[PDB]
Amino acid sequence: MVRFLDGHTPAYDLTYNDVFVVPGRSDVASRFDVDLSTVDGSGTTIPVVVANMTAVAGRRMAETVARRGGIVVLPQDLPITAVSETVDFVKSRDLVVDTPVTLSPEDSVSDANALLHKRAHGAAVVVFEGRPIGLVTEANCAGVDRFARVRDIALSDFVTAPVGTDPREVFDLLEHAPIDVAVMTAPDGTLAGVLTRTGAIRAGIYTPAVDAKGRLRIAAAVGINGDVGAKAQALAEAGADLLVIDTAHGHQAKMLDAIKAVASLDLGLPLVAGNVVSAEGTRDLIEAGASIVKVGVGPGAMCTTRMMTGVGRPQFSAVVECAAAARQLGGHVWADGGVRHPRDVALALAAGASNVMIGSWFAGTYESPGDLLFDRDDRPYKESYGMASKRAVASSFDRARKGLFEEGISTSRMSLDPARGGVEDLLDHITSGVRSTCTYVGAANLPELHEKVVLGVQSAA
Amino acid sequence: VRFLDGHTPAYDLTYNDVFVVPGRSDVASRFDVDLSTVDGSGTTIPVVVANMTAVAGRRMAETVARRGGIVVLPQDLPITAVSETVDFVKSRDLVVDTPVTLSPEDSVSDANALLHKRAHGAAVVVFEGRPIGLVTEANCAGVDRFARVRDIALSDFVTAPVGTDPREVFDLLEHAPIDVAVMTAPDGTLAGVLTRTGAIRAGIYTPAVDAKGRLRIAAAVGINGDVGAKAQALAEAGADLLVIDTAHGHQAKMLDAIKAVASLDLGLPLVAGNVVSAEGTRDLIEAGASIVKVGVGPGAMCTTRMMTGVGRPQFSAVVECAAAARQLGGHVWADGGVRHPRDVALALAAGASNVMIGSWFAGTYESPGDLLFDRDDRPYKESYGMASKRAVASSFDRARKGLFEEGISTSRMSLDPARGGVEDLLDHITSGVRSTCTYVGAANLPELHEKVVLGVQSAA
Amino acid sequence: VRFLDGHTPAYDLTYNDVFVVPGRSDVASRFDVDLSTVDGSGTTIPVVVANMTAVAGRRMAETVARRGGIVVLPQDLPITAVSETVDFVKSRDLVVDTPVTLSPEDSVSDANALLHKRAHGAAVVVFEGRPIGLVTEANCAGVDRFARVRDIALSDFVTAPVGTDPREVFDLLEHAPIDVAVMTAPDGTLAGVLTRTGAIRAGIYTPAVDAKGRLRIAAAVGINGDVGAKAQALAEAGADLLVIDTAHGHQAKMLDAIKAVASLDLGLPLVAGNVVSAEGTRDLIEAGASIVKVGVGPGAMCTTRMMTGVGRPQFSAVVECAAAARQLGGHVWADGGVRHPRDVALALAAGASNVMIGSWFAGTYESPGDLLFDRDDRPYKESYGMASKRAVASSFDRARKGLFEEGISTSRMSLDPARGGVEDLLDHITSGVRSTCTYVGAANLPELHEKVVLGVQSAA
Ligand SMILES: Nc1ncnc2c1ncn2[C@@H]1O[C@H](COP(=O)(O)OP(=O)(O)OP(=O)(O)O)[C@@H](O)[C@H]1O
Ligand SMILES: Nc1ncnc2c1ncn2[C@@H]1O[C@H](COP(=O)(O)OP(=O)(O)OP(=O)(O)O)[C@@H](O)[C@H]1O
Ligand SMILES: Nc1ncnc2c1ncn2[C@@H]1O[C@H](COP(=O)(O)OP(=O)(O)OP(=O)(O)O)[C@@H](O)[C@H]1O
Ligand SMILES: O=c1[nH]cnc2c1ncn2[C@@H]1O[C@H](COP(=O)(O)O)[C@@H](O)[C@H]1O
Ligand SMILES: O=c1[nH]cnc2c1ncn2[C@@H]1O[C@H](COP(=O)(O)O)[C@@H](O)[C@H]1O
Ligand SMILES: O=c1[nH]cnc2c1ncn2[C@@H]1O[C@H](COP(=O)(O)O)[C@@H](O)[C@H]1O
Repeated sequence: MVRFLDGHTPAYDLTYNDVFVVPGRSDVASRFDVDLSTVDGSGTTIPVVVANMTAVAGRRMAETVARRGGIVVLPQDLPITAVSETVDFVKSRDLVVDTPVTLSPEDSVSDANALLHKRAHGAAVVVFEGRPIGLVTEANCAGVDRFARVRDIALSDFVTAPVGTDPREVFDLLEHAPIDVAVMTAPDGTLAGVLTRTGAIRAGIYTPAVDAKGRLRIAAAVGINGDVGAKAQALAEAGADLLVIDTAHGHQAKMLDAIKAVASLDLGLPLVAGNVVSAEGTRDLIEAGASIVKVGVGPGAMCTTRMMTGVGRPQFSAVVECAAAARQLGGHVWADGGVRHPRDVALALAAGASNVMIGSWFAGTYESPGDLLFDRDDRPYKESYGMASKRAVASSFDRARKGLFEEGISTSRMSLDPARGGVEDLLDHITSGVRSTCTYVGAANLPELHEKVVLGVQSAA
Repeated sequence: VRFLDGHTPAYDLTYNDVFVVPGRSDVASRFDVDLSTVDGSGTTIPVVVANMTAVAGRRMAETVARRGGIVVLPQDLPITAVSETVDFVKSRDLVVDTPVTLSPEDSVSDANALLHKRAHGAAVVVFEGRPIGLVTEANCAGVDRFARVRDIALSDFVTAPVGTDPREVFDLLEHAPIDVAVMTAPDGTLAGVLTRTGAIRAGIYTPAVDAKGRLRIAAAVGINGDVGAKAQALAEAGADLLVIDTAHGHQAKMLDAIKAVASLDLGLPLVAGNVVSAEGTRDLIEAGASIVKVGVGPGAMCTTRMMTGVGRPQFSAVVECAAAARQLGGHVWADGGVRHPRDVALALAAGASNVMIGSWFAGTYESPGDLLFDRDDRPYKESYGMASKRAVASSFDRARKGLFEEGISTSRMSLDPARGGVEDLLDHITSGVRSTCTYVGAANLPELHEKVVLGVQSAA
Repeated sequence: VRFLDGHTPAYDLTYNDVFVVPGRSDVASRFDVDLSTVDGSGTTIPVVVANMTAVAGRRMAETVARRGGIVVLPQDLPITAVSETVDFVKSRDLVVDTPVTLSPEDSVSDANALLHKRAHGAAVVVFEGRPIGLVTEANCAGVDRFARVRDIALSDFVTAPVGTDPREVFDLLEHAPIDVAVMTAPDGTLAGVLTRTGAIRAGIYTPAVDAKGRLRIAAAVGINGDVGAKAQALAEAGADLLVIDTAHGHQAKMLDAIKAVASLDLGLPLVAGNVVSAEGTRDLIEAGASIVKVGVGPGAMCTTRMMTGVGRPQFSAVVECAAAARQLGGHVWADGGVRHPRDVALALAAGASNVMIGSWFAGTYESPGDLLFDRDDRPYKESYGMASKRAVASSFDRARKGLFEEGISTSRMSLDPARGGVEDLLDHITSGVRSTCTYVGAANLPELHEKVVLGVQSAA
């Protein structure tokens, strides 16, 4: 339960910008003595959930984040065949070794240059008949005819190791390698994946989020139109480890009905529903059958929902109120929206959320589905965009009529960090910060963070 | 500390949030104010230079101590470098400054680069330890940059025996083309320089000195490793004050470190930090600190706050911690976020006994970094943080732990084209604080904290 | 030279006015061309570095001579520095290069600055003459700039004994993370470094060497004072070639100086300049010069032309003077305005035996000036003129003569973010000139001038 400094009782509600954490007496010396695992049934080992947005939640993101202990929620209305293919891909991945970009010897240098940035490894693996035969780097593509063949620029010499080799050993094998990529082989010699020095280190820091079969975790979202029960059962059968019942205004009869319909199917999976920003909405969603309530409605005062409707709530106050209500009912809260810095993750957790959902921030990474773009200053970025009517309740004349008022798709430019270009660099950034918040507070884990935290309010100074 | 009636905000206060209400005053002159501190640091003005490699070099330590401040050498400075730095500072004259020196065989290019390590506007050419000429920036212009210093140096300059009264040196320089007097030892060797402004400052600032009359200096130590052994070595090297420094001072490892150092009975004032709470202040004092350094993420948009959400608005932090320390007979240093003389005055009004300044003083001639110039040819220097040297701590194992460590962030600190030296900043700071006391009716720093009335203002 | 029929313009020609027409060629490969010169300079490529303090330092002299050029030390360099420079250059290895070296106790800040004095991308850390590590620019990033080199140096690096076949060293570096081989003397002390590109260049460029197999170097003298005594001392210090240099070469004081030096019978090639006319070329050769340096105000907008109206378009100047020198068995150096490989090729087509290059080579790592960065953070260095060191020459009287002296003009020469080393410029120049020869059908430089057909183009 949060405590505020004496007298810090503002006549207004609080954003992540309004509050600070006061250090407390601590005997948690090292960041690594903190346990970042969550307690809400999601199965995450770090408190990061990737938002059910097409701009962010693709198969590369789902593999990469779950390996480091987060979970990705697939966007609602992804066709069920594509759900199954995505789940099968993620759940066939190695828990340590990553999936590289692969090239044919007959690919063009131009196509190789474009594909390289789909992963953060800095190299693609040339394969012939399933066997790795070389590496292609960005440097190998410079100053050559963009329609030359990959065969003519690929490097035949690279570090290789059998899949299952200790990450400690792979790390040392790469110490004096020119290219910081080890090509991992299956017993027959075919490609099993890659491991970089930083990937080797991360294996010893992050615990993979895994299902009961030991395969990487993945979640899936459903909107509240149509046959919500049938959609949810299909997602469960496709292999989702967690269902998110998602709508813009969660505190409404159609959402309550949808939760009861999914809960009555007894699918055996944690059920998230949202979004609300009130204790009353939180209670009603839990009593309908959800165990996790997703919290966040127009948290940004200048963002589209607030400027169209006036409707929203400052997110820190929303999470504090909803998490306390959920805690009294045996449930949990996900803080959804507005996260742009590790501070926001730490404050949402201090406020009592069990997990933090991140959307547009993660669009600005190699692993998000969108294409890598470059602005006027040649700086890298990717476009985030909203789910719009896929989060809303719903003749050719009649089609245009209902379509006239629906929300447009807003687009934002999310710059890639030249130093944190991969999502795993953001995860290092986020969890380094949260681990530090825990040491300042005196907390050895996330329950203790929320139990011990002291907060204050600051002015616009 | 007294606020205007009703000024009880539902939030904590930064330096930007508050103002001092003038009071009835009989303190007419700025110079009637006593700026000396009462915390055992020995400073005669309330300025301490932060233990940061970007700021706390030997030129800074000499220059600030002569004007009554003290410089804290950065933690993990190797002990031989500590001894060499202390021996340099403690061999400096109390009035006469150390100039840039040049060999006749140095190049004009090197002379030009070295001139800006001090604020004197002239380097002294020396031969066999004795002054033979002056080099100015104007002497370097329009000359082949690989010409020798001997071919641009001025052989005519004001000289006087070291020990000459600063008033008389001031007058000797009144009609000199170059505002630099070259001071000599009895054997003719260079003893230092004195400018007309340096001579005036000798009459305004009392040097901060040890019991032997030598310039004061302090040294910091982090809480990893053998803190007692490190502190004992710093004491034997001659530090006048020890600073036990860590990002999160309110933790067991810091309490243990204070007790270990205190048990060695080194005979020096012990500073420990950083905290921002009354409880943290009490705990550091009870472990053995006499002075508590206060400041944790005071800037809402700076790295610590944006990484962790952790911190506290610095005026409120200093108010609460100073009051806690004073009940126990201790003191607090206000550490962080100082950018204007107002911040120094407000820290003291809040009850701090001393104010620690870091990045602001990086933008001076005397800081250790190189003088740089931006797109508009304006001078600046980079300040950067101490990072993991303030944090608690196989090649795989090393890279594992190194992954999460705080990176070194850098900021550009512009030099004032009129306050380019740190002593100009000290003039600016102490002129302002003296005026704050005259407005409050205070004749010294205890009276400033006792008599001040403060108010809160809006974002207007 | 032959010009296309009717190409007889009513004006003189710059390097921008002319083009070379391809001829029937059986010179297939650029590597079949012999770029060695025939003027007694001993260069194996037609490049001479100008006698300018902005360019002609010891690192440049070593680096260019190893690739077959020669550097002319600036006039009025003190004879003790001449001797030190000559001794440095003539003790260099003909294949292995001199690296930047560092002490383990140097700062990261100093290491970063020194790295750019060579093009190797790495400095060698030395303790007691022995190499113990390599420092790269990447090693310096993200660490405290006052950390010690010891804490960032890489202890793993490729090493081979001096005398190892360059082709073997090239192979040894194929999978090395750092493209630098540390070459050792028999006792294991540092002898130098070799990179993969340095290994390749050893198979392309023949070092310019004296009869004892040591790298060649030249030295310049102005025409004031005791020219014969100065020339004698330069020869005694070991210069392989002397340059008698003045702004207006066609004058009595220059003729006297050439005769004075010629009469000493020093046994060295003797360059004198500068002139732009057939009459001046004949007079300098008759006075005793073997090589005439050609070039006076070749740029219509540069300082000499804008101050006096005096000069001559350089391509016409070279054509006229080279033809005149050939009638007397002499040679011509094309001095001034070279900015592209085209200019070198056109100078040689015009009949020059060698091409002297100044400010272009200031924008390299190996030039003596410091590496600078412009408003866009792009690397550059400043070239500047020798000014009154090329001119004929009470403190009142000194100021009277000084009032009219030429000021030093300064210009920014940007480094190529790739071709930052002077050897990269030599690759650019000699690749171009070799191509010119293949287009002309010439197997060597005399054939280039004998076979070339030129044309004139308009301003379009
Ligand atoms: N059939 C589909 N209908 C609608 N959206 C889809 C469909 N298939 C995939 N998507 C969406 O396209 C985006 C990219 O999905 P995914 O990463 O699975 O594609 P991919 O082509 O396999 O990826 P990659 O770019 O790595 O080749 C996601 O937003 C996903 O939800
Ligand atoms: N051996 C060392 N290891 C690490 N840091 C050092 C060492 N010696 C000095 N420093 C740091 O380098 C910076 C400059 O130190 P200092 O001014 O004493 O050096 P200096 O070279 O003698 O000075 P100057 O700038 O006048 O030439 C300071 O941050 C200091 O702490
Ligand atoms: N004593 C001197 N007087 C005048 N000019 C000099 C003197 N010594 C060197 N120079 C000039 O200084 C410049 C640099 O010379 P040189 O390269 O020999 O110096 P260095 O200090 O050994 O170089 P570096 O350390 O940068 O490699 C050249 O223009 C050279 O002519
Ligand atoms: O089109 C949209 N409009 C408004 N909110 C949206 C839209 N699409 C997604 N959202 C919400 O915004 C969250 C992501 O917020 P972000 O992390 O600040 O980008 C999602 O998890 C949804 O709750
Ligand atoms: O790397 C760092 N991160 C955060 N705080 C730092 C760092 N280095 C120094 N500090 C603190 O910042 C103070 C200086 O603050 P400044 O005067 O605002 O620059 C120091 O005295 C330390 O308390
Ligand atoms: O100060 C100067 N003014 C004019 N010409 C100069 C000066 N210094 C050197 N020079 C000449 O300019 C040549 C170099 O020309 P650059 O290669 O175009 O820079 C030298 O070799 C000299 O002939």
